[PDB]
Amino acid sequence: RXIXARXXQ
Amino acid sequence: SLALSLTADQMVSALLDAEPPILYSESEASMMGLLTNLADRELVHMINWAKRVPGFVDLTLHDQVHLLECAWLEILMIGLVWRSMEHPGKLLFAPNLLLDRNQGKCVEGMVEIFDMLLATSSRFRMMNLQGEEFVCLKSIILLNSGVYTFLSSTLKSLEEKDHIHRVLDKITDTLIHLMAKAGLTLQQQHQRLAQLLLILSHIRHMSNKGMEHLYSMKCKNVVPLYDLLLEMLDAH
Ligand SMILES: C[C@]12CC[C@@H]3c4ccc(O)cc4CC[C@H]3[C@@H]1CC[C@@H]2O
Repeated sequence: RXIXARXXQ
Repeated sequence: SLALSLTADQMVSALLDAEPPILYSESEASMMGLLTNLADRELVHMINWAKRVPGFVDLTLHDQVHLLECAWLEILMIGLVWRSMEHPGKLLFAPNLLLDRNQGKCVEGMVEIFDMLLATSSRFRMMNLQGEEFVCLKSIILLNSGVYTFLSSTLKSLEEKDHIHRVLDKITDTLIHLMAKAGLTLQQQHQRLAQLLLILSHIRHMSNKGMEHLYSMKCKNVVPLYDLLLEMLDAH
């Protein structure tokens, strides 16, 4: 459920 | 909506400003260990470049993510191949890493992918792609890969779907505007637009073999555990 999700935001 | 007013100049500028920086790099395990590490590392400036692509943040946190999981390998190679373009016979993965055809055969089934990568660089070269053209293509690719694998059941992802086409259409004008600059007939112009756009599809094909290959090397536990890269895999 994320890094992709946190960097993109 | 901001994405749709900017012009072929106004546009080709932001696609330029967003450009990621040339990332330097650092047995079959090791070879793959190597491109994985660059691949993982590029895979962050890719995200960052995606956001500053007009129309993207306009997209949805969920659609943003899905375009990226769809297109990530495609953008790596469109970029790979472009970097590789003035290096006939070679894939300029980084500056400090100029891999060659035969170096692709340090990995199982890898050479062939390389072989595809290289031919597009050839194409792009002999066709003489320009950065502006490329930034264009790259965004197109980001926008069109995951476009027709959405969850088109929510009328909010049916806004989203037709948005992308509008953008995508704008982008193609941009390209057009661009090609008109060179001074080609309107034949040669859209003779071009068809030129690039096809290649993309060979890039989808390449991304696809590539995505299978990556997944297999995962299986053999021959790729490091680059958390981000790995999670790019685990959405296919
Ligand atoms: C995905 C692979 C590792 C990452 C490689 C890479 C790594 C960095 C980059 O800028 C482009 C590419 C395209 C080819 C990719 C490879 C094709 C098969 C392999 O799995």
